[PDB]
Amino acid sequence: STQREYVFIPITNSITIDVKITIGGSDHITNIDERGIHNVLVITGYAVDEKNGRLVPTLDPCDYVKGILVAGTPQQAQSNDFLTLKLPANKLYLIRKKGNISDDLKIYIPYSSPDARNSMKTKPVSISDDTIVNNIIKEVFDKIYNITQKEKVKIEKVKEDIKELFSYYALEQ
Amino acid sequence: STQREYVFIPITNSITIDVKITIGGSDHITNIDERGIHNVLVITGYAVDEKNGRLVPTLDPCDYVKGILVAGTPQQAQSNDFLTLKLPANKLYLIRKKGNISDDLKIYIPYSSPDARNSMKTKPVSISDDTIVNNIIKEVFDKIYNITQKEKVKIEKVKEDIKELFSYYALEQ
Amino acid sequence: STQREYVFIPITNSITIDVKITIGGSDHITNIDERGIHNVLVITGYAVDEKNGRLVPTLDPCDYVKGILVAGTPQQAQSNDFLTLKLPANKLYLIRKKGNISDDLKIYIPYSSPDARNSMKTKPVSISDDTIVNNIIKEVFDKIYNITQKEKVKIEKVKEDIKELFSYYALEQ
Amino acid sequence: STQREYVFIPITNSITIDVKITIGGSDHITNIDERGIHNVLVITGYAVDEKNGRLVPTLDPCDYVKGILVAGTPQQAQSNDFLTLKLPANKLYLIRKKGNISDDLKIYIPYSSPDARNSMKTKPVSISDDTIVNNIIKEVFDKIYNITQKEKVKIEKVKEDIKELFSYYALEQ
Amino acid sequence: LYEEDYKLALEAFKKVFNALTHYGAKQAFRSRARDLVEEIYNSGFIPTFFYIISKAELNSDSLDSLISLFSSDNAILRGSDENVSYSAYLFIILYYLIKRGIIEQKFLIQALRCEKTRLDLIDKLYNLAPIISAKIRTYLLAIKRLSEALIEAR
Amino acid sequence: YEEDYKLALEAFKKVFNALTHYGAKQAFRSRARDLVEEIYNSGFIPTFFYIISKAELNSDSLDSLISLFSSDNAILRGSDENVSYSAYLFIILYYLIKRGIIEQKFLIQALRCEKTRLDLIDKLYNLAPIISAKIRTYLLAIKRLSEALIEAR
Amino acid sequence: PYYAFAEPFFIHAITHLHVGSGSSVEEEIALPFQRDELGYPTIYASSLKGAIKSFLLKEFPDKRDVIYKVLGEDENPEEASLGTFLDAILFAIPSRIIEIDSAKPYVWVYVTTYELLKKVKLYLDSISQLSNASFSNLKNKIDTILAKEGKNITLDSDLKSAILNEDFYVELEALNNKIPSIINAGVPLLVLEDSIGREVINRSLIRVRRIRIDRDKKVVETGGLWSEEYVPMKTIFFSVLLGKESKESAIFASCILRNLRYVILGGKETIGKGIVELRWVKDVI
Amino acid sequence: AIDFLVNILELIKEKQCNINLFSAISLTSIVYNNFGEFLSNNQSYSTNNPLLKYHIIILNDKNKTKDVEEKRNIFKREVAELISRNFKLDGEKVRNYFDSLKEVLKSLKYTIVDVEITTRTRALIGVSTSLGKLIFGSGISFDPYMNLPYIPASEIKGIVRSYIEGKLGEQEAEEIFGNEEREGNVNFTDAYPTRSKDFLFVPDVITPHYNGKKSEADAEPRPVIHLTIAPKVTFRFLIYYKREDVGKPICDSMPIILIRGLGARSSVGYSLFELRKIEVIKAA
Repeated sequence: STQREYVFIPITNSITIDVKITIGGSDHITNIDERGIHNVLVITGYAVDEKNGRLVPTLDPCDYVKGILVAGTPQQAQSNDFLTLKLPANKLYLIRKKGNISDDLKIYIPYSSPDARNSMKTKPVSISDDTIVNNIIKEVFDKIYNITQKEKVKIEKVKEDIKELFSYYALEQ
Repeated sequence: STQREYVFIPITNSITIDVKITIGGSDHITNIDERGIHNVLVITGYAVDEKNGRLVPTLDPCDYVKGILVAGTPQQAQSNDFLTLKLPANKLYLIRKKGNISDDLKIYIPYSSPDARNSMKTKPVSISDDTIVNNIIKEVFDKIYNITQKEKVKIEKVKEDIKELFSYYALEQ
Repeated sequence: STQREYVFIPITNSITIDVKITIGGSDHITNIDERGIHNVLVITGYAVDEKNGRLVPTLDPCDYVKGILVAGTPQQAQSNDFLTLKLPANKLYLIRKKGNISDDLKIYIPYSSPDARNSMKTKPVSISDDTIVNNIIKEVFDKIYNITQKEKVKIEKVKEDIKELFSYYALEQ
Repeated sequence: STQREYVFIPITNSITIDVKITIGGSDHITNIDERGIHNVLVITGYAVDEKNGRLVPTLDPCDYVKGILVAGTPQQAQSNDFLTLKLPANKLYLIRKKGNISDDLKIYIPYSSPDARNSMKTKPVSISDDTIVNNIIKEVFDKIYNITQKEKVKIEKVKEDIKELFSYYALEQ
Repeated sequence: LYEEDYKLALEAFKKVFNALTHYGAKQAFRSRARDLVEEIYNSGFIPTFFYIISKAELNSDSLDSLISLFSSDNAILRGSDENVSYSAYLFIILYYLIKRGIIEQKFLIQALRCEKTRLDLIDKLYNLAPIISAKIRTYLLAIKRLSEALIEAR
Repeated sequence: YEEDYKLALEAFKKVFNALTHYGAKQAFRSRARDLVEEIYNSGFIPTFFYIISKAELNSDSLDSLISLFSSDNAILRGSDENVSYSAYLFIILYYLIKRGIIEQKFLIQALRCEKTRLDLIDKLYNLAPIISAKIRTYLLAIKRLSEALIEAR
Repeated sequence: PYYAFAEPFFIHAITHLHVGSGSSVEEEIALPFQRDELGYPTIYASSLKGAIKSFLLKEFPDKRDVIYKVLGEDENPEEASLGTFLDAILFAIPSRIIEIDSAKPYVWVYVTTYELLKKVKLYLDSISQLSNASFSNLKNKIDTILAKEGKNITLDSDLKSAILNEDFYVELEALNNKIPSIINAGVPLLVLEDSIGREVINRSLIRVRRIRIDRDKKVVETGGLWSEEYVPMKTIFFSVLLGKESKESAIFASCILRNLRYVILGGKETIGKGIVELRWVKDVI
Repeated sequence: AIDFLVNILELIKEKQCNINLFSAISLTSIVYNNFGEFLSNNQSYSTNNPLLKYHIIILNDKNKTKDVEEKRNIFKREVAELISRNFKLDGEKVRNYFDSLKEVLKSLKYTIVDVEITTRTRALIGVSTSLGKLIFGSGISFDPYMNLPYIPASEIKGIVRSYIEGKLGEQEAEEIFGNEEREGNVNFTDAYPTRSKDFLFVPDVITPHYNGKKSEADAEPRPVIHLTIAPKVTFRFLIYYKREDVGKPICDSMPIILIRGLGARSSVGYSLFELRKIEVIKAA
């Protein structure tokens, strides 16, 4: 089998340290081939809260979250806090997908408390501020695909893959 | 304030074990006003494994769980196995929005944590069989609808649209 | 008689030692009236390198900058590399002309070299991250405004109009 | 990067020699095709005082000057008061575009001091006195484009087009 | 507050114009706007609307791009010059339907991405047909003028 | 004051000189007879959208207009109709500049971008009930001048 | 009374009709059809008068003085014209229909609204006040229809539901079949409530696109493309022809208005549009 | 109602020629453009709707998407064939229409020329007009109240005038067809089909490979199913006028201008017609 993790990409990054093994097998669903990121995942109905980075299960479908796919494990103290999910590579939602994977998935996505104490005044949050992006490049891209920025002379490509796509929804409260 | 509750439309029977409060006040928002059932919220993003039914979350947005919105706290022996959440009610996905909203809608939804062992499979369902309709029409609505029995004369206007307006994506595993 | 200093509304953290004299005059031109800021100027034909912001002269007839009109001199030991200009004061692209002009004045303006080891490249910017906007309010603007806490009940007007009002086309490199 | 040099249409005889090479290659973008001067680069915000005719860097958008974009260098003789530039050759403001462009360029602008010693009061001017344009078809348009008077048999059209298509701003300081 | 037909057209066209990166996309969108109004008159709003949905060649990333355009204003319409032109005119029509409060955004999105909800969207549009056909063509005429003013021919 | 007839004389001078082909002049005469009545009936913003649609402000006719502001010898090039509509748009923008409804500084960095041109149209939308009442007699004068000077084709 | 004669009549489009209002920056079409203040197709009485008067003058050369006294001497008018044309209000317009669950299938059905019938009834009342001439056969039929106002109804058919102009799904109620054939034909007649019949009747018009051809390139000239609105064949308009007391009014109503059945209305007469039959209620209801 | 939709092809084939073809095709286009959705267990479970036949057949299994796409191509071809075979011509209403119209014109003292022409090759009139446009991309000039395809009187007048000014100069034309200062002296009615042989419409294709291409490395056929007017379909129209002059130029113009095109794509021999009959009724 093979399991993947899900690190959403907000304006900040309290989500870098999440895994034991960097690569897993040879499997990494998201594809970066000098042309843009592939096999990206968006989740209808859910939100993310910027503080103590995890997801927030909302109810309205418009509330969507755009994280990426890396192969990993939930740091060995979860599935009591994270929501394990096995889906057969055709019952999931990809965007700009590169190819096919072989229905061997167990994703460990973030999850915080649903916070049924205040109202989820969700906020449409895009990404700007190249200065916040420069380091988040290495915190997520060579963190998993360390062949980028090694031979990859595509400095602005993997930067441009985010600033116009990963516009998620957040609470900011 | 007021904290409502949302229950599905199954083909199985586990509904009494948890729902307690009929109205808890003066009037609902969900209605049979001889125009059809109105303000029936629609969840999108969950899967229904309904043998002794409780909702499990999926990754698909085309998976939709649909029911009615009961006002009342279920059984007061819970709030550790329910997805509790209070949306400000303009982030709720309804059907035939007629009137206004309480500006905040706390919802207690029966929930089954995923516990990924198999791979999920979701199948749509359209229901039928006027008996298998009435035996939900006026035993559990009756528990929650009491201004009926004197004005809801033609039950057909609900027994006919429960078999066309409701659906889900079943799991059966 | 008068030489002005013109600082922009950046995102990066070089905002404070770019403005030394608080006012250095009699009364301000970029000054709020609890109805929105007035008298802000839009220099056009220049770029902005996001690193240590300094107006990069460009041929783009659509790349501009936005900043504030203050008296005094910047830093007492600089302005040789600056864009030094004494102006007829009426050829100026100001916003919210609710008064008249001195009809003659002078400003120093920041500047970095063309510095072409790549081609020119600028992209639109809409300054946001209201935490890193109210920080600009309290760092330099509240410093430029020695009127605060003597007239300031509404910092949130500054908050509301700077997020939307000021923009530029940063080098983003 | 292929270098194209910039020079405008003055009325003071500061015209003849502003690049040591004439063509230095066999390419050009400022065509002449019996349809007037194609691709007349305009740069607003810079005014020209013809006494040592050079663009003064202004910040007034209305003060425009539009001249030729020859293929040349600063002769390696006037490189102090110039400012280099590498730009994607669409950040220009060409006029009567006939085809595609290099999208890579090096221009050097006739560039005067910021004139910090005076207020840069601007003066608009137009072009008349057809010998004013004839003698400058002589002064540069022979030593730049040999296709004049040698391949152009209907040069009067280019005469009226330099007369109508050219106007600029000075300071009279 | 309430925006009339021309102001709503301005806002919609402005959100589209920044998303069509390549200029051929813009010119194809101009060609769309210039004739889809006469099409909507001759064939009806619902036939032409589903024709536009089909010709937008969704069932790709184009769908989440089109839904992101609603909020991000940093989003980009991706596809061929025909696909993105129809996708952008579809965004035009959806923006109208949403701002006029005729159909909610969530239902429209879910009907646009789900085999199931599409048929009841057909039902709903046949319900709401007069409320739309009453005035959508003025807003679309304003879109046509904005297109043939802000964009040129081939 | 009646200095709007004077403003009309100035604008009509600039236009009558920038239309070199007499066909363009006659086409402008037609635009003048029509568009003022259309602003009366259908309102300003509709007619302004109609006009900027048929003026085809690509990038080149645009600079001819910015120059026609300043250089009294700038000409308008294009089809007879394509330049008549652009001349009438210049009439409108001229009035808006002189009466200081919108700064010419703004109107200049709008006719050069396509990225602030939409902001120009937005601004003109924030001011349509003002302009609609102001320009009435000015456009009536422009129409009278055009019927008076330019030959009926 | 005020008028010596009141002669209401129906206007039946033999061919298609175009009576235009000229171009406007509000219509998406180049050459639209004359509308109402309500929005329905119309024929302004000025168009009606000009057309019928030109016709009458060219067709009754010996009665020129009568036509001049009644409809106004052309130039040098020393007097007002005795005659009056009210306005041609849309009675019933063909509308294309898709109906399942009906024995006789139909390609198009006459459509009207309660508002249009209200204006017909209003004209009828007003001309009864001023003419000492009543048409209460019409008034009774029309009030019988108007009694049902607020619900889409059918008259000469049993149509449960239908789709009109492929965008409007409506449900109908029959009428008391004692309601007669006002159109006097075999086609049904829907009477829709106004908030839907408005959209139906507006989408019920034919928008044809014409072009002009480069005689040398044999291609389309630039800017040589435009639309025109026509009103279908067999469309029905209702108006009245009024006349003050006179000896000319007598001969006009009694000889001219008898032998006047066909005319040409509006524009596009050379591409075959604009032919019209006038059926007077007086003559044959 | 959606039930009107999922049962519209049955309507085309059972109500044949008595259905409103314009609205029929318009509603069919909704099914055609939501094919993948109308097939996901929404065939109305009937047995004479063509829509469940696309549930029996299997065209691909490695892709449900490709399955739907190929099924949809087949369904487009089948819609073309349905319209062409079922919607036949009954030209009795048109014969009555033209006889009554000619009587009207005899009353108005016109001189009528009733011309009958026959299609020789699959014609294309109104190829940019909306009919089947939302399925096929092309269209036919269709009168939705006569429920027929027709030839506009403007088109016939334009072609006759183009020819007359070809062989009589740009001034005798304006003497006949008027100009911006005189009305024409010749009136034209639209042309409607009065009698066919077997079909009224006919499917056809056009498959550009190289149109608008640079080289062979971007060449690709794109086949365009559409509907054309069958051969041997006979149209008729009227020509009426009050002066006796204009009778001469139109008479001899009629036989000549028809053998060359009367619609679209005449250059590759499509809208070629045939003067079947001409007849002149003088009034006074």
